[PDB]
Amino acid sequence: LFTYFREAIVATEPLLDILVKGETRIQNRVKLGLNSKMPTRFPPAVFYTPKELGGLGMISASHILIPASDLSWSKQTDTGITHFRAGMTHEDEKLIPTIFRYITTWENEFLDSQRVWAEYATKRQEAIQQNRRLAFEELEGSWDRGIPRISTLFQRDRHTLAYDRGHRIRREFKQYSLERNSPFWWTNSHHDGKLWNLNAYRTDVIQALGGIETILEHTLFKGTGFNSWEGLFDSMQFKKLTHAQRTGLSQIPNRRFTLWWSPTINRANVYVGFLVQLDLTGIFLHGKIPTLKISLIQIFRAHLWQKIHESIVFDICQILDGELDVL
Amino acid sequence: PERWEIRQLIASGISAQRQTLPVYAMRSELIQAVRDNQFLVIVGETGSGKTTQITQYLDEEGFSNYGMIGCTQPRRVAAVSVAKRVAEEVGCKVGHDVGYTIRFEDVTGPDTRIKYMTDGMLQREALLDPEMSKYSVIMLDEAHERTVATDVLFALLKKAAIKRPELKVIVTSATLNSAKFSEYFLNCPIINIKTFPVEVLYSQTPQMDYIEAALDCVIDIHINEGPGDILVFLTGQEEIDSCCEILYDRVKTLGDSIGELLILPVYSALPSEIQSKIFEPTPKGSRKVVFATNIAETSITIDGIYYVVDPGFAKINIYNARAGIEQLIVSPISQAQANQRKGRAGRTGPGKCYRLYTESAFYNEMLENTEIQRQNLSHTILMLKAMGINDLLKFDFMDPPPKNLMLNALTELYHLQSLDDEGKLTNLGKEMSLFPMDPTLSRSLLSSVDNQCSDEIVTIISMLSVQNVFYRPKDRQLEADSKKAKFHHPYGDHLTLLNVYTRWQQANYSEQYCKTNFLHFRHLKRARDVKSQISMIFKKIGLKLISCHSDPDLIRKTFVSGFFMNAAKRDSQVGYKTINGGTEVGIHPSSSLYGKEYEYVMYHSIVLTSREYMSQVTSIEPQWLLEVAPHFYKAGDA
Amino acid sequence: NIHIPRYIRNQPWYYLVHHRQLDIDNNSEPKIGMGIKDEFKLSFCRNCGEAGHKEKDCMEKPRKVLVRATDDDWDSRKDRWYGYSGKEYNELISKWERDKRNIELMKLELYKDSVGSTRLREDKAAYLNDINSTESNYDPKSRLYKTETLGAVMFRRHLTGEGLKLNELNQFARSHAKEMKEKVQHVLVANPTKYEYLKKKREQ
RNA sequence: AGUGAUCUAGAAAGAGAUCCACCUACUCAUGU
Ligand SMILES: [Zn+2]
Repeated sequence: LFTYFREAIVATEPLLDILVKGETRIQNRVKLGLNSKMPTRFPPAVFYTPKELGGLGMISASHILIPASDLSWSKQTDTGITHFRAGMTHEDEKLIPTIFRYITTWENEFLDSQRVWAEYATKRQEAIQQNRRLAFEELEGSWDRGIPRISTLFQRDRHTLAYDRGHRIRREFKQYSLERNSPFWWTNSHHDGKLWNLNAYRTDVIQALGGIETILEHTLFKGTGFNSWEGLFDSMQFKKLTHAQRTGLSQIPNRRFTLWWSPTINRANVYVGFLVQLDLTGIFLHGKIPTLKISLIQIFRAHLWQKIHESIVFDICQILDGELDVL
Repeated sequence: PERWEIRQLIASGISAQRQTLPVYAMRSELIQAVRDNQFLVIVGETGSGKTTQITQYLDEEGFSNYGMIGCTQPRRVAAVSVAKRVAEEVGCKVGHDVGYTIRFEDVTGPDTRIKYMTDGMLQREALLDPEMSKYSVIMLDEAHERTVATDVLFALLKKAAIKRPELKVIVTSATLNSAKFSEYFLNCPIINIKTFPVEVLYSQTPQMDYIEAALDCVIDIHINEGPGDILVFLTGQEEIDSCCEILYDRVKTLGDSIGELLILPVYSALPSEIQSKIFEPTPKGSRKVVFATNIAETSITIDGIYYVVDPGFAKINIYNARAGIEQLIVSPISQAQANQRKGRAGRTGPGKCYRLYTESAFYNEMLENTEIQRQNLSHTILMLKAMGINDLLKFDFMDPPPKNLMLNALTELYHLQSLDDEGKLTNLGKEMSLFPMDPTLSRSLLSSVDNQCSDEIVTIISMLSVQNVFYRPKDRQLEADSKKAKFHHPYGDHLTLLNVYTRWQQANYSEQYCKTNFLHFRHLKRARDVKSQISMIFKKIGLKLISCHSDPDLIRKTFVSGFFMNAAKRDSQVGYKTINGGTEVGIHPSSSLYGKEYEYVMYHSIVLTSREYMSQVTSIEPQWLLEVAPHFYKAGDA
Repeated sequence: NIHIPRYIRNQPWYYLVHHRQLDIDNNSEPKIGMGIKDEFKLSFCRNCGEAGHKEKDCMEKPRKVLVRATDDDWDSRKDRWYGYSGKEYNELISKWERDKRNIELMKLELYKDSVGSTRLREDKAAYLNDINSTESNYDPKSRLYKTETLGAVMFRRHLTGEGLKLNELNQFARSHAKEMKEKVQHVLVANPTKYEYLKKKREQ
């Protein structure tokens, strides 16, 4: 959506409304897989945390302020943005970065494209005048600018793609013969390149969730034994089993997502929630969240809680059997 | 690829002195041999007096009939200079009673009794007279250098002796090892003759690393040994340049305790002025260090050398007869070469020689002598068939070449129409043998009248009989390339040769407009004298000089009508690709490659360097391949 | 050690090290008991005359200071025993002091010389006798404590005696392989009794 | 010289073919 309609979404009210509603739908799709949609139970750090740190890696487009104006006047004149409705308020003051700030708008792509292709045509005219072949160690810095990208000119299949014509409508009429067309029906990275780069987005998302410390205080990282944080980073679906058993195959990674964010899912700031106890251990849930309960049965099987407790008890006994005469 | 970038651009937006030489002191012995024997090996030491003295010896001991004596040298400079000197020695006019003969440089007349020629020129004389009747003694000198032209003359003269009792033959060598040569000429006698006595160091262990070991040896010699210049040997320009910058820099450093040290190069491309710098004195508190190729093995001297290195490597042509292909490979020298190298320390005093290998490897692991087992034979099989030799495979050769390289050579000459299928000389093969060229050059030339451009093709075959013309110094490649562009022809570097010759013949210049258009004057002169000689053979043999009004496609068709075999398609998913063998090559980084009618090249030279390259290329229409050698462009044989 | 992705190694715009400010670092030392550091920070009224508040929020009955504060976290906030002068515990001390103020088979079974009169409880694993601080002289994965006897410093065990005898044996097998089907029989565990009786014969 | 406008929130049983973007890439002639 945002790499097609790039700047046309600022002056559009129903698209921002449906963005906020739709990202709320996606968060409630995640939360109704856990049968609990409490806002305190689910921080913004459990969704926008990238997929390497264990979170979902959702991209934010709905923590903006929606421009609000007088809806008796807004259907008459071009009202100035006189008020701001809050998009998706969390109780925290997490300023979650939005993808539109990390995408170069179209006018700011096209003026730059005319500039860098004037520079390329001038360097090519000079390299023909210099009789030197224009190696691509000079165009660096302007390697990812312009539509189409300069990085197209030195890809490994330029002689093959020399004869590719009519690719736009060939990729556009895939929707009449493919069941799941790619939503990038318009662009083709073989002929245009990657027209966006969101590897700077996730860095500022991590810096906006409070760095790595404030993310991992939500997680079950501290319960794991890691000598450093840096060492943190299904062959069953291919087996012919059953149509219904693929549900449990989907169930399996949901368990590790819930167990990774389990101290902030099973946390105590709960608006309403009854403190049940786990089966046979001393873990108090704050609501019948199923996959969390299954993961805590999974860790604490064989009365491992008891086999912790007893063990520590009798180990203290050995210490007190080691230190009888001292005390 | 060019088209796609244009599409993306559109889409986006004094007498007593000569007595003193050693050979005088065995002149009696040297009759008694010459007199008693139809063939004789003589072996010296370079400086002993053989090139000069022994031919003079022969001209008092063997005198008047209508006859001459030939001496034969592998080296144009040795022929010229030693004929000048021997004319003075006799007290006779150069070009008269003593004379030369060199390719497109003859200095002899109807008075010449003593005729000091290149091996290649005596071989061409023997194409026109297979008895060499006009000579009563023939002296093949520097036979140790085992050139193609000397080995073919040795073979020939073996046979010619058993047709002419009144021909005597004197094989003269600088390598004491005559046994091989005696045996090959039917146990013929030997007579074995100022070098000072070189010390010879060896490493205790095989080096794996000979450049840096050679650098450290030269700096060691410069610290520790008394006055005397150093001669390194190294294998090519790139290596030699690198070791000249790093021994220049390391010697500046040790100048904080050690004498001044002047490096030089030397290698085959050097401009004349930098060649002349090798001969400079040896500063003043000080020494000098020539860094040469094998050119300094035999082909010159440099007067003050007392110390030789010797990482025992050179850059030698090699030809595989069951891939069909020549290459240019860094390779261990022969024992004969290692000896010559050593004997460059020794000219001016005792000397030392610092061999970056084991004494075992000298004695037991270097081959004795190095050319017939390292050659494409096409020229050689043309010359043998002109010499009437109908059973090539049986030809009495002291080292027979692989019968596959001989067979491949007949098949080339048949596709060049020099021979018929039955291995018999066509009228082309006769006329081609009249020219001192390779068969592909000769064929091109011959047919050029019938492409209406025999002046143009005369000039391009003259150019292609010399070096590269275009100076490009490693500091000023932009200026040199700017120069070169003002003769270049877009996808036709053969036509670039025509343009720079014509500009050299322009009513506007000589020497200093060679240097200011970064041209080798020595090349362009040599190409002008070979154009003059080859036009004289053209007149002599009735081949009409012809031009048109301005016709590059005619130039193209003529060149294809020799070099048909040497064609290379553009790949259409990959690099460039070759008609013979099916090699996978690139166009040589000397020449851009206008990929729009480029789709076939004709190439002059295949160049093996770490990659396969093809060098001096000109566009061809592939339809003009199929019309101008239908028998070589048969799908059928493909 | 690039398991860090591109976007974490990509620093922010101003100035690996910028993250390390739970700890991102060592984390294998189990963390300290930190805790109950506490702080108590701090017209007029018609009822009492004091300033600050009105009659609707006065604290004296109508006649005609230290605060549980400085909070950031939740477990500090609830804290049923937040202020603590030991009142209830000393009360139960006083209650406890009030409550504090108020055959032959043993002799038959000393026929042997004892005249004394779910784990083992006498195990005492050698991390418990490693009660003083060492640089992890035990691992709990392999459950193997290191000593100078059968222990090294990436490492192995001391092959003592029988293990050293098999070191002699497979070096003998390597010697018989590097000296002398038979192409396969060159090694120890291939044909074991062969090389065993060859090493027995070699000691004669 | 700026205040002010803050939805959600979880329990039981049942359901469920997933089908798609986060790492760049090319310069020896040993001779004549
Ligand atoms: Zn009051």
